[PDB]
Amino acid sequence: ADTIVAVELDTYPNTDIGDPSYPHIGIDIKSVRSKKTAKWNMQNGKVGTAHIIYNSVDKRLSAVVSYPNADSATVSYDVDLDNVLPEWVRVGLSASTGLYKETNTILSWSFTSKLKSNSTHETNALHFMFNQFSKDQKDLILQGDATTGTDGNLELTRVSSNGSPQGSSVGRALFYAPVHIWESSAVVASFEATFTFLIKSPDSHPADGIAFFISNIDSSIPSGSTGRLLGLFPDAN
Amino acid sequence: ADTIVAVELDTYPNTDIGDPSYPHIGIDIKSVRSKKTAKWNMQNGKVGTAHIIYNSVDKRLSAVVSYPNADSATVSYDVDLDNVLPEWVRVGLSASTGLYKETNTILSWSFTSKLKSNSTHETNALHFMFNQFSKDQKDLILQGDATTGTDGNLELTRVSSNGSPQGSSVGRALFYAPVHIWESSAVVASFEATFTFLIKSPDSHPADGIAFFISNIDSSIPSGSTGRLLGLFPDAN
Amino acid sequence: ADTIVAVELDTYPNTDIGDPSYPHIGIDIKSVRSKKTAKWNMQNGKVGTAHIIYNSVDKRLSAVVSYPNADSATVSYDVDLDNVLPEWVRVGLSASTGLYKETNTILSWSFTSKLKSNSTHETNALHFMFNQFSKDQKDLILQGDATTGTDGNLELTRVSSNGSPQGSSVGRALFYAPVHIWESSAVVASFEATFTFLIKSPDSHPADGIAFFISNIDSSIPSGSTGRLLGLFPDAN
Amino acid sequence: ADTIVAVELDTYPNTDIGDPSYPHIGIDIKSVRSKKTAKWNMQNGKVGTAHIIYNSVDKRLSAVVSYPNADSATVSYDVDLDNVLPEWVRVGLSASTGLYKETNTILSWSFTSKLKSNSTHETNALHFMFNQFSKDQKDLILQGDATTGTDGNLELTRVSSNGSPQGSSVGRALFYAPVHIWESSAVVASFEATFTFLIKSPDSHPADGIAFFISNIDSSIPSGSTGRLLGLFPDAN
Amino acid sequence: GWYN
Amino acid sequence: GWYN
Amino acid sequence: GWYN
Amino acid sequence: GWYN
Ligand SMILES: *OCCO[C@H]1O[C@H](CO)[C@@H](O)[C@H](O)[C@@H]1O
Ligand SMILES: *OCCO[C@H]1O[C@H](CO)[C@@H](O)[C@H](O)[C@@H]1O
Ligand SMILES: *OCCO[C@H]1O[C@H](CO)[C@@H](O)[C@H](O)[C@@H]1O
Ligand SMILES: *OCCO[C@H]1O[C@H](CO)[C@@H](O)[C@H](O)[C@@H]1O
Ligand SMILES: [Ca+2]
Ligand SMILES: [Ca+2]
Ligand SMILES: [Ca+2]
Ligand SMILES: [Ca+2]
Ligand SMILES: [Mn+2]
Ligand SMILES: [Mn+2]
Ligand SMILES: [Mn+2]
Ligand SMILES: [Mn+2]
Repeated sequence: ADTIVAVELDTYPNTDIGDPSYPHIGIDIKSVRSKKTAKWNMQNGKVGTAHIIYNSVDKRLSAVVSYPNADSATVSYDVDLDNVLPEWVRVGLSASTGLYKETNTILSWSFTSKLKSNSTHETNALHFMFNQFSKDQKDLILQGDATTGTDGNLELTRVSSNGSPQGSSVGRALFYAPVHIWESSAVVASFEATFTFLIKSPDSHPADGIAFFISNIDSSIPSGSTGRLLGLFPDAN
Repeated sequence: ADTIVAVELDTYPNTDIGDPSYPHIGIDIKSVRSKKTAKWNMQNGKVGTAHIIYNSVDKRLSAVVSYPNADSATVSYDVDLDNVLPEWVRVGLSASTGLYKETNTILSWSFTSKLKSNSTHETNALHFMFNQFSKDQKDLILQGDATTGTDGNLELTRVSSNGSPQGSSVGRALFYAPVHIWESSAVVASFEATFTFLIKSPDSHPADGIAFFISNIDSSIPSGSTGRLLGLFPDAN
Repeated sequence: ADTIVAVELDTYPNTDIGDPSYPHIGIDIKSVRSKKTAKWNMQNGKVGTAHIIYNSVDKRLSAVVSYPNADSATVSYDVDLDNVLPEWVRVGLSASTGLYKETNTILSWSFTSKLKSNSTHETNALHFMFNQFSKDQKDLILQGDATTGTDGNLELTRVSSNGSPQGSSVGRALFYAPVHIWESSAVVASFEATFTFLIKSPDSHPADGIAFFISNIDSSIPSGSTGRLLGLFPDAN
Repeated sequence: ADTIVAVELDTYPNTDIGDPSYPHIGIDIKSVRSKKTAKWNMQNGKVGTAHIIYNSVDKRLSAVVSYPNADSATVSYDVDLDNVLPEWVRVGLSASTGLYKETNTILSWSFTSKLKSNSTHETNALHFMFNQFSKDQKDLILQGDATTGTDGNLELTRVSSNGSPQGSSVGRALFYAPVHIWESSAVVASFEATFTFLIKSPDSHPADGIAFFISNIDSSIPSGSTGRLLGLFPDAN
Repeated sequence: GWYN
Repeated sequence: GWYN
Repeated sequence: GWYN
Repeated sequence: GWYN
């Protein structure tokens, strides 16, 4: 199976698999059952921002999800990615709906990763920023129901002609270039990701969430990973 | 054929196809016959730096090649890249040897492209920096004889186990992600590239050169393009 | 006198001192009488963007001023800043009003300069980015009427409590740190500035304009330089 | 008195003020008596690198100091800089010598700070990079014995004509622009600083060390702060 | 069926 | 007095 | 050819 | 006088 590390913005409480009884953010290490969560006061129809950071000094994955003029939700988990992920990975956003649904619109996405060698103390770096998404955006690998074009946005899951989000949808966007996320010969390794998102549910019954994830390079949507599986995991283990 | 825009550091005068009779830097638009050249006092065995810049305001492609504490060589050509390249491209380094040879060693290479849209004024950006290359650099597409990892360098053409350059070699390294190099709906588009190189010919008869190039995303080394064609062109037209 | 290089967004035609008979953008080299101008279709009450670029390869100062979904205005002038400016400068934004007035509101301002040694091929860099301004923005030198903090914006010239612009005003904001704008020992020197601005004149009678400027470090608003002199020059020579 | 947060590369064991009995790195929060230290294997006369990071999510100040091909020393401390530093600060490097001495040469220094507002979710940023230092470098505030301009380096403490470090020297270099290091209404704030240094003690008796520090904007060297006080503290409290 |  |  |  |  794929190897997945993710920060989930989980809008739908799946209590039978360990979600708390509220929308939450979580750190997922190789399981949809988050190693750490924090309550998140999701605001239907409002643009939010998620920021994810990790560095190899502290080896601590943290995320903050906020809306303008509201208290943020923050979650952090100590994890040595050297021991979890392969050296080379792809990074992406994923989202899903199930019986219930929501738009999973990404308005912008930025990422920076840096690796400083122990041998030379010089740094390799990758940065991309998308503040608009184009039709046929060739530096993104779109998977499942993900599309770009409309409003200059990235719609991770399916939205109908009238703007209604559809259920049982899953889709992901991965940056095209593999990222050298860790290396033993590195003094400091670090990455940050930021994306802005618009989650909208008419019936005020949102599901299932958005995730930033890091994966093996050839990662694909696990078959059937709609709903609570967030397009990330083949099961709920 | 492929569409090539390139800055060549041409160490070998092929006068029968338009080269001036000295090592030179050149701006190549869709032909190995440079639209513009400047004399280049290449220093065998010394690490040099090439800086290439372009922006859609001036629409001037310029390059400066220099060695520490020496006069630089500079070449510029007014060209509207909107009218030459596809919207989406790959960027890369290429080099070749022929009857005569030289190391085409790249020690570092960075690139930044930025595209700020006319309808939104927000920016898309791509930046990468390699100050070291690893034996399996997954964010590089290596073509032909290009290899990475030896001393942390990118060798564009064949070298022996002790660094002896080989004739009849051609190799390219392309950054893995496509680059959105222009968009009609952009206020300003710009890019810059820098690389450092070590061209050594113990023979003191160097050929053929190194180029930074921008190409259709699916660009490959054209058949037979060793020697004077620099791994960029199908013929000498 | 101070030494000023500026890009002016001139909203008010002072035809007796060389202005064209329409709002225009211009490149000012040590004189308010622009060395080059371009027609600028200013949009009262709309947020616009200015991009200014220069590099020592082409030695061309260019600027683009635009509003979303409108054609941009562009102006370029070849100038060797090595021969005009001191090696160390401050950069800033200036604006003025006279008999007629307009808000000279800056909503964001970013700047990057880079200087690359020829003896070392190593780069020095300065970058700052303001996407909001606080009431006590200590990395700005505010001169004259400039204030920060209302709506998180920088108001270069005086406005009332409701945003009504006042005549006879002049104000500047300089970034606190001097910038090493050129060095003979540098292979390539370059800078870029972007700012977004809101010029509003309730009576549709706007004056006088906004300038991005580069000056001797100790530059101050010249005595009397309201109105057509844009806070930049002591006279109209 | 000044308010100081610092990362010290302390080459001299002052066991009476809590130094371990060996060179060490330390996190200093308003006191020369580090809140946290780590053994540091200082290599006399070799170029080292220090990297300092903090972000307001984790609120963890961490530092790593290393030499090429050697194991790094790392030190970390949880601290809420909102509750220690003023919102606006200056950042600098400081060094001292005492009865024993060493060169305290800085070869490069970079710093980046970012501050994202809770109201707007937009970011302000400052970045500077010196890969060489010039004579009369106008964007540094030099204090005490600190000088620039020989070999393109920053000598924090006195070095005589013959290259011999002098005792009882103290000097600092502050970046000219104040830095907005924290703000209550920021979503996430972060900084990082990197510098490379060359500490040489020809008699293998080095003192006293180099610190990266963050201070009140008007901070000056405390009188008498040579030796173990590192140019940072007025006493050893 | 959490909404249900 | 451009707009007079 | 060149060198020659 | 650590080193003496
Ligand atoms: O009422 C049972 C809901 O389960 C389905 O719908 C939710 C919400 O979309 C989803 O999490 C779950 O996996 C099932 O698809
Ligand atoms: O009718 C002449 C008005 O001139 C004053 O106002 C203009 C516009 O503000 C200004 O350019 C000029 O300098 C004088 O202040
Ligand atoms: O006598 C000229 C030889 O031409 C070959 O070698 C040169 C230099 O390597 C090369 O440019 C050319 O394409 C041929 O390979
Ligand atoms: O033998 C005690 C010396 O103390 C002086 O020198 C040391 C080392 O330089 C220094 O730490 C101390 O503060 C005094 O200056
Ligand atoms: Ca869930
Ligand atoms: Ca040739
Ligand atoms: Ca005017
Ligand atoms: Ca000590
Ligand atoms: Mn969950
Ligand atoms: Mn040629
Ligand atoms: Mn004018
Ligand atoms: Mn100590």
